[PDB]
Amino acid sequence: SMTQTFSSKTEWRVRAISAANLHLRTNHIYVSSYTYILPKNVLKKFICISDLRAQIAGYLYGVSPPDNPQVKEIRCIVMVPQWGTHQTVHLPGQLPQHEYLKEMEPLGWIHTQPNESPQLSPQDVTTHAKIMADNPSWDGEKTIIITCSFTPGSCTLTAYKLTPSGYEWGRQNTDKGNNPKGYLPSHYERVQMLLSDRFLGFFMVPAQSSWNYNFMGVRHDPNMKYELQLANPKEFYHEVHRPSHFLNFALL
Amino acid sequence: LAPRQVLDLEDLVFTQGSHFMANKRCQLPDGSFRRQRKGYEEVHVPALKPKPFGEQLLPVEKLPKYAQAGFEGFKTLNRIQSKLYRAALETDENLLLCAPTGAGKTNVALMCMLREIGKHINMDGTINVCDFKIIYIAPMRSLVQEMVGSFGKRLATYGITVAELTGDHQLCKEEISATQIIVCTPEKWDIITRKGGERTYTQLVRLIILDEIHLLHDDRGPVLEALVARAIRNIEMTQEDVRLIGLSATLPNYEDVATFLRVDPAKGLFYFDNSFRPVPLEQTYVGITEKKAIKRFQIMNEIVYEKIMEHAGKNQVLVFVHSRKETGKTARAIRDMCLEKDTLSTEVLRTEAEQCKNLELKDLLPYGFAIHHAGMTRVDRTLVEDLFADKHIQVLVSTATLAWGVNLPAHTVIIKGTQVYSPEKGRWTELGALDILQMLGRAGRPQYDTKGEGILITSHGELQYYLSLLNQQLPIESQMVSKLPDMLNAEIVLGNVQNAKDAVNWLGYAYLYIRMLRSPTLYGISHDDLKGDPLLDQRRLDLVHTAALMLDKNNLVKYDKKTGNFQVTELGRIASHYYITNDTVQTYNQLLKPTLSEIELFRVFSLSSEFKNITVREEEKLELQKLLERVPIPVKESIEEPSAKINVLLQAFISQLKLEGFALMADMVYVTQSAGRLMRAIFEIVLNRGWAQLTDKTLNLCKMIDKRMWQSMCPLRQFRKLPEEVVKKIEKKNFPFERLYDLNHNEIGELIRMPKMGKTIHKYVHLFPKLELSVHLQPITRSTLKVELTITPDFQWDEKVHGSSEAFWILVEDVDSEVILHHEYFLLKAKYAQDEHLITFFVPVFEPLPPQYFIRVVSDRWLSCETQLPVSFRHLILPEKYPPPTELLDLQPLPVSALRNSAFESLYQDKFPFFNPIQTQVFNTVYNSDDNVFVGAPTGSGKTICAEFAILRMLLQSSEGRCVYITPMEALAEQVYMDWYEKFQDRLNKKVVLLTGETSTDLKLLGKGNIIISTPEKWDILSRRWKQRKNVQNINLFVVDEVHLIGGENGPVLEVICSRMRYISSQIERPIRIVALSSSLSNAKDVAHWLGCSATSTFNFHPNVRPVPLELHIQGFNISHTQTRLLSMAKPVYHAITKHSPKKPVIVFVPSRKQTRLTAIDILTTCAADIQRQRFLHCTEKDLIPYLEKLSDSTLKETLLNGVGYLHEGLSPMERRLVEQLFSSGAIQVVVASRSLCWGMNVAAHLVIIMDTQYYNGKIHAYVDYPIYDVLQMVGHANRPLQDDEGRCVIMCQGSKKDFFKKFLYEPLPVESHLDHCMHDHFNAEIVTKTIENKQDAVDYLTWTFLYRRMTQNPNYYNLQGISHRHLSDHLSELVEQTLSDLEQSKCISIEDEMDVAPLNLGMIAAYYYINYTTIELFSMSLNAKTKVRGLIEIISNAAEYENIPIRHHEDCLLRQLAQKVPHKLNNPKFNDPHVKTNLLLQAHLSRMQLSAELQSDTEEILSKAIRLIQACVDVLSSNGWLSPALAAMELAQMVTQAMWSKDSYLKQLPHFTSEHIKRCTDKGVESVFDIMEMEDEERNALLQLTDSQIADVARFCNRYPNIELSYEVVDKDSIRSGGPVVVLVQLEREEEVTGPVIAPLFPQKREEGWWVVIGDAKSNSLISIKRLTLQQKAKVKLDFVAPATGAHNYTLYFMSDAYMGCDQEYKFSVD
Repeated sequence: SMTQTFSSKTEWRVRAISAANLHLRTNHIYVSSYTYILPKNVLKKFICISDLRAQIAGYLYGVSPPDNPQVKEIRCIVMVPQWGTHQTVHLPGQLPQHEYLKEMEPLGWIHTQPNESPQLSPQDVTTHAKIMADNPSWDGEKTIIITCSFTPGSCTLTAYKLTPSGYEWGRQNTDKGNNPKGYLPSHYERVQMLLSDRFLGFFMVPAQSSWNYNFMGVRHDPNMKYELQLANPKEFYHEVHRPSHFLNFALL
Repeated sequence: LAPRQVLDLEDLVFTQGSHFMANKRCQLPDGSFRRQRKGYEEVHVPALKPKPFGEQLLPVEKLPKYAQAGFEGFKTLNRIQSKLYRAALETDENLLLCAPTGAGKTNVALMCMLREIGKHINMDGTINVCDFKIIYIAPMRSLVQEMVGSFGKRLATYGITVAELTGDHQLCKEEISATQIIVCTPEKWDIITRKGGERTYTQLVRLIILDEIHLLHDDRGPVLEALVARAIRNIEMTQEDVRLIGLSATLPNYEDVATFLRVDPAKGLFYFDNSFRPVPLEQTYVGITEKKAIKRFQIMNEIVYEKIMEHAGKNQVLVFVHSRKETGKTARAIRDMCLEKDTLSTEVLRTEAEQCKNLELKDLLPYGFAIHHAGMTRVDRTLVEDLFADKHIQVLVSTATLAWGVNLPAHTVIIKGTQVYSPEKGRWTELGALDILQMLGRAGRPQYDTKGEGILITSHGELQYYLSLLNQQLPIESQMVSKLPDMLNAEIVLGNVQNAKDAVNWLGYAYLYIRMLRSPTLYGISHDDLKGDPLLDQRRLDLVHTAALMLDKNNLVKYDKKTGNFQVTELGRIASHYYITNDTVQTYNQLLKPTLSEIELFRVFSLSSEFKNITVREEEKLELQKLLERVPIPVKESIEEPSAKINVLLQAFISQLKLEGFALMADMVYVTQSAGRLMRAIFEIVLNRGWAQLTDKTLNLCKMIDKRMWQSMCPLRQFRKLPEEVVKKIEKKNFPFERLYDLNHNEIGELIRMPKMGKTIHKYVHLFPKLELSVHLQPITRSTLKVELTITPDFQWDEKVHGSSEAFWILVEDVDSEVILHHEYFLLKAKYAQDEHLITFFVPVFEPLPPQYFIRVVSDRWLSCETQLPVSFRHLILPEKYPPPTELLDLQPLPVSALRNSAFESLYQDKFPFFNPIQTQVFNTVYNSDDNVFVGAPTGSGKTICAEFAILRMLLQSSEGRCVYITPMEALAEQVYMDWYEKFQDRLNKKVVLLTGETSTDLKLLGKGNIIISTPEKWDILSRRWKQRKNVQNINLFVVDEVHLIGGENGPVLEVICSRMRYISSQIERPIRIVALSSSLSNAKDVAHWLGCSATSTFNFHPNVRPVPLELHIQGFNISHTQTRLLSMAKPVYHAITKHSPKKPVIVFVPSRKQTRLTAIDILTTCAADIQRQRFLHCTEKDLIPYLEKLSDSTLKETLLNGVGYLHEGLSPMERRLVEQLFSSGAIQVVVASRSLCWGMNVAAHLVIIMDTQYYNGKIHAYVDYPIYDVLQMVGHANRPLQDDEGRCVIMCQGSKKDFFKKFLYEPLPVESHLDHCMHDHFNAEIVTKTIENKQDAVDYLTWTFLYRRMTQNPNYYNLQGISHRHLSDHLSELVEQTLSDLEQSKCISIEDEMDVAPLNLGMIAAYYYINYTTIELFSMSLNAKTKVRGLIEIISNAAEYENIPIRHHEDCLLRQLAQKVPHKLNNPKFNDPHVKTNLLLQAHLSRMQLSAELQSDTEEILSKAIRLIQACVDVLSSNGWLSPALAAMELAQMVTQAMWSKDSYLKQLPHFTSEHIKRCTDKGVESVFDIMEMEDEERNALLQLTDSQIADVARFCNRYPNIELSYEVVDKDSIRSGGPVVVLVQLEREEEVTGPVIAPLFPQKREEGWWVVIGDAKSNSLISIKRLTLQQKAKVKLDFVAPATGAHNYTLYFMSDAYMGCDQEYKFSVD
């Protein structure tokens, strides 16, 4: 007398409906009370192009104001081929390279995460330290980790520095879990971060494709090489980021 | 007035549409009888009989004979056509012809067509394609195509073209210029005339045929009412008639239809009952009573079989089913049970039965069956149509397309059901009336049947209806009350209805209105308040009120119930133009927002009111959830929402899924037919709102809908001509499509791994549209950036894929790619598919300076076809902020007594007692010093008085000094000349002269003139020759006025001459004083520095100091369609007048000649609506009639009588004077002037309104922004220093132009040079004059210019990146090197040793006659030893000087038949090149033809350059030694002067000498001016029947006619020196003292006789000596050449004028 039938409820459909309301969080951005000044225009765009469950990341580039070398103005965010989960974001080993960024210095990276947390993530220390160990252009005293956590109806930002001991731990860490061994809160400090309207930042995106590989993670490996171009990134669920969903009606 | 009730329109609606039955009983013909059967009832109606033939048929031989080709191969008009031919062909009367279907109405329509075709027959060629258009309105699309070929075949002998109207926008306007009869559907013609602002082609409509006009009763009926009311009302407001022809079925209310068509019922109404059917019809109706689901279904098949059995073998039976699916099925079900036994010939069927194969078909033929529907191949039912026509098919089961689109008759017709599924209603409904009549109308073949048999099977409840429809008893009602809001909005958007009064008047033209009068009970009205409102005035006002309120609630219109006024909106216009119901447009208005996902866009589309009847049926949630489950755009709403269903069908249609539900595929078709224009509405809304992200999404959705694919599909799929399947090949190789351009042919065959088609993919890879972009950033200020975008195509054109054009959108987006800072529509035509295109625009910039903008150019039609150029500003050099102005010091105003010269004071003290502050500050420096002075102040500052000061100073120093005054515009010059003629000539006894074209004249004006007024070009031609002319270097004062125009289009000439006067002053070392006046310049110091003005002598005043304070207001207007935008400015113009100057004079500038008349009338209608009628007339209607006795403009006098004037280039010279007079006197309060007149208006106003700031360019077919200089000049008219404490100005612009106007009106103006783009003709002049002798001279020369100074102050603007000293000698050198090589390549200069430049002969001719160096180059190629008077015109027309002769599609036609009348028919005519228009205008001039007044003003500019070009040729032919063509061009100069051909008679030069006069004198023995000059005195007054005043005119010409007897002698003739000198002396002596110039009344400028003296060998075609000669009294001229060897040669002399014909002397002489 039963005869009930399952009909799939693919969850990227539900999450894609949420991403279209992300723009409302850009009216409720909060910053936690060297110095780093984030321009609002690229931050708002970075929020909208993102996802509520899958983390996304972007590299930070900037330059100190003329006579004021103790503050770092963030002038550019670079989106590189990536995929993410709710705990990390898998970047390629190759750091951005472009003529435009040569006049600037690298200031670290900014990523989103689902829930706020009073502590910089352990796999976040591991990420930052492992980048520093492969790229001496990341100073440690000048590169930060700006977290963008999806608090209810909002967006709160926090900027962390790595410590010397946090660096030496993160390089050697292999446990990718959320409570690995030798993890200690003395691996990071907070740093001053300000959101400003006085200048605009700009984006650089990949040249031969886009940045979002979360719907095609197999064609993404840590050794992948990419060029860049002066242009703005596409939203998370844009067509070009999931062509299978469109082309797989040639079977239906 | 006053609407008193808000109706519920939906209650008034006839719900059943054309199935509404107004008649409650239906009477049948006498033989009718009813049966009764098991489950169905049967009504039989017997065939009628013709009625006893009471006039005779018309032999085609008696039709008018211009009309007999339309009836080629025809005998005799049938009965109907014979009753109609006199009304159709011999009168213009509107007609309404009601006849049974196929009674012959279509030939009656040709007869009307043929009468209009006749209106443009001369014997000429034969028909004038250009004067008219004919509109045939047919209900069905299938009907249109048949009629296009049927009418085209019958009229192709008339050379006219009949064409269908494709659904396109801008490609379907091309086909209207070419066709005379346009066949279209009601809705297609409605869409086109809803825009009309194109400068329409619909003004040529002379005839409108409305076929099947009983469509009025259909849901589509209101389209017909909208069309007629618009036409008839347009007849009122233009007074050119349009003939209307209605053809309808024979149904009740036809007389009301005739009232609605304005048909005189006693002249144009013709009703032929169904007894005039071609073949009598035996009718059978079968009304099934079974309400059981599918026992009714097989009862139907039972009735079908029995009826089809009655006709087995005897007659073919066309069975009508109502879906392309039911054709095959019903046709086979019949054949299925006919297996019991059959009744037949057969292998002509079996032969083609699988010669041709096609599923089912002799599964559906055995017993001659067939189907016919729109899904089958063209030929797979072409002569399947015609297996039937050969009587070979026995049963044909078809749909209604065959009835409408193919003339296929059959003895028996069976309409199976009457039920059809209607997606618009989301429901099964009955067929439309047109379909039923059309199908049954196909019963009974023309010849072979004595009766057709029509069988209709339907539900028994519908019998009375179908009985009524087929027996003249279903009345034709109006369905428009529903569509009234939409229709009314269309008339508001057009400006046809501006208030509810207009709308009530408009409504009275509707068919609805007629029906409401005749039958008020049917239409909710009411016998007992009708008679209390007999015109239904209150009723109409109430309906219009209800509609207005609905339109106001949905934000389409702004309606206030007090005024009853309507106000168009952009949303309103979009709803009308995209044919979208207004409820939909409000939904878009509220849901559309820039933050929109593609998820939410798809949802917004699915909520359009066009889909308000769609539902999710239970038997539909099958696929609807299967598809929704995984569809690429998620759908938030549940399956139970019909919005989700529409969403799924749209995406399924794009993915090309094919569904299984029968209604769902039908619903999918309706959804996506609408999507195209609905989605384009959204695109236009969001694009014009600036929403960069949404604009990109919507335009994508348009293209996806159009091409049925997603972006993620390889864009090669779009190559329609593509049967490859080899991109799913490519698509599974996921790699960037942009990468295939890099690579060759074979590697593609390797990436996709199909070797054989590597080349074909490569071919289509580069057929795909691809543009490359480069950008030149040009900073204007620190806040406004000018951008030059160069588009370079990078693909191959191919009309098989691209057609004639490819459309692109250029999009300038900001940093975050979310605001469109600028956008424009770019069209790449196939003629220029291989050229770079230059685009310029302005964008705003701020000084923290954004990292970059972006420039996108995306295909309008091609998916995945876009190029984005990042425009970064990291290296943008901004200019420096402008310095503060010169402070205006609070000096007490200087009195005119400070001139200390009573004579000088006689020029001012009558008018004003004190000079203004600006004049008071500069006075001392100007009057009491010789310093070079710059005065920069707002226009209207009395800047010209300051120059008068310097002239007065000169007159004291020199008493005979020369002053050259330059102003940039010829209208300003002529106004300066009168005011300065009064002052310095009349009241000071100096000489004031105003230069013309003629250098010979102007040279003497420079000697005698104490002050010379000149435009730039006229001084350039003369100042070039300054080393030869003392008069040019002996100039005390040089005044350049309005100098800020160096930055405008004509700046470079003005910049060259000023620098020349600066350079001359250096060479002569006796300085020339320079005074420069200017509008407020931000970079004033650069101008002053360039002209040598000490900083204390540069007065840089900014706008704030204008002596009469200016109140500038800038109103922004949101509508982007300029015609609608103008409409939304109409009333705000009148409101500005009452707000800012309800009493004091107002000038309104409007963009075009046509607009002056319209706005003047508009202002008056609004004035009379204020019931302040004539509030602008301050004199009585009495004082005006002495003025109003010149009505050469009939409408200006109605305007003047109500207080308004208008001014444009078309009014007579003194017409403009009288409007100006009445204006400046105060009698006329308002004058509406065109934009072109803004430079020569002799009046001023308290308030200036600028109505829009763009004008249409006829040449480039695009709207151009007003130059900023013109706007400054218009605003300066709001300045009355004697009468007003203030000047006010309102600028109404497109909102996108507002910020620009505030920036460049309030702040002083920055001006740059554009001489770097104008180098050749001036470098050529300085190499001729030896100022430039080597490439270093060219560099030194550039540094005198204004271009130099600005290079260091704004390098990026001139394409510099550093102001280093070597950077710009590098730059200056490059400019020198490329200008000299071009000049050297074109053979005007020679370059020696990579360094030395010197003039060649061409260069001398070009510089001498002020002729562009490329004009003289084509002269040098084309001119040759043989070409004569004909080819000369051909090569002069091609001059660059005539490149910018305007071309309008209006006279794209008068010249088509002008080439018919010119003596010299022309090489390969193309007809929209200016060079052939100039060719024909020149030929039309020598033949004394009078053209348009527009073609007249066109010609007067052509002739203004002709003499220079003609003389350039004579100078070229002679130095090459060619005798015949040189003399030929010398007589062309006299030809173009007196307007003649050389074959004409010499006496055609005399005044009043006309056609017959010359024959009267050739008859007597006189053929010369000298033969007249003395025949016995009164023996001529009796020979010319002419007025004594006319005789006096003939005498003056004879006395100015040259009377020189030439003396020739040769020096020392005894000397044959075998190759030495041979001087020969010629002396010229006239008898008179030529008091006056050449008398040539048909030449625009005054000339003076120019003479050539030629030595040539007549036999050799060999010119030897040549010299020009101006002559009066004394003249001795010497000619010399080198002798030949032999002692036996004779030459012939030639005395040749360039003005008069018949004075050419000729002596022969052998000088050994």
